[PDB]
Amino acid sequence: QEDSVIMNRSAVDRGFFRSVFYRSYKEQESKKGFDQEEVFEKPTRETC
Amino acid sequence: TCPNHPDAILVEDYRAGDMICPECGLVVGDRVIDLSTMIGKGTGAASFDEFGNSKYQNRRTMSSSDRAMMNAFKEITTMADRINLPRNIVDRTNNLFKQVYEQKSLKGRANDAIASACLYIACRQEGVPRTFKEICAVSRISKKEIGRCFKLILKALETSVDLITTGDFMSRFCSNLCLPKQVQMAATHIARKAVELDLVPGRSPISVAAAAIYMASQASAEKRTQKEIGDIAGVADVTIRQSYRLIYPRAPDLFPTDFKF
Amino acid sequence: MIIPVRCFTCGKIVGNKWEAYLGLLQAEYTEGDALDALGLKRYCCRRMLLAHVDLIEKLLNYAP
Ligand SMILES: [Zn+2]
Ligand SMILES: [Zn+2]
Repeated sequence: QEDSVIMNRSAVDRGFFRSVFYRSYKEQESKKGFDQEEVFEKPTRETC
Repeated sequence: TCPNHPDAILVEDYRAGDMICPECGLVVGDRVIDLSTMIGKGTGAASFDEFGNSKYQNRRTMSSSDRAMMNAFKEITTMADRINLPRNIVDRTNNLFKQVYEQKSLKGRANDAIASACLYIACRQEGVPRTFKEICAVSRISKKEIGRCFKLILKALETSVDLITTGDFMSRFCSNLCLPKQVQMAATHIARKAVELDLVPGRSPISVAAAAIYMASQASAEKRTQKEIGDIAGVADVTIRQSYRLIYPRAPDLFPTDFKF
Repeated sequence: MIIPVRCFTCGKIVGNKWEAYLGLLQAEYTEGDALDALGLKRYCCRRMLLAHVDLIEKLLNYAP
């Protein structure tokens, strides 16, 4: 009611309107500055 | 800073908004958190004087040293854009210039000389060195002054730079001469073999690099004249003939395994 | 992107019926007779085979 849709669960299980959502996250190593470099490394809790 | 727990680090919860203890869960601190101006042009005419001039304008004092650094950075950007350098080398050049300018030892030389010297240092330190003549082409400064300034920068700022090898210039020379990948590999192999086998005592790496270019050029369908080699390398045609006539014996040994002669 | 394994509505297998359907289009048959030669009686499976795009053939052109 009021502009809504009943959907077939079995159809959706069979691939009806199934889709994927790619998101991309971008990061660069901006070593500009005197000593403000950010090298790509696994950060352990000892340093950092 | 957790009570009842001396020497306890607090996990900062940027989602829950608290500072939380990994032994008992108390919270210290109720919540977590997280120079100049320009005077523009007047809109209304009520700010204009009888002679105009709007009576309100930017004084732009900003010290002398900051003005000098700004002009130097402008010169560095417009110099590095001419040979199309990536901005990492530009930022490294700015870093070296700021360290030199705050070192306070090179006031007696033109800022443009320190600028081009820092450009040469930054080009050296990224493993993609340019020749002195290439910097001199895009700079208003002679090779003598840039050499002396480079000598004073290395003496004063106390750093070490890697010695140039021939293989660094090979890709730029071949690509700017529009030569394919096989010519690149053959010329690089020729240059490195001529360096290691010792045919060229004390010869400049730029001369033997252009000699390896002439090697790879005068063996295939495409051929490059001495004048073009001197145009792209900056070494004189006499220096190319000197390197030619001194590298010409033992030619097949310098070549790689396959080249399609 | 590729032919579905099952019809969304009923559940009849239509994954194996794509290639042969294309063969029946290569054998100068009409699409209705090509569907009727496969046993796709209900119009849901006729919707499946008749209105499908083989975009995977487009994707295969690019290098892996
Ligand atoms: Zn605690
Ligand atoms: Zn069906």
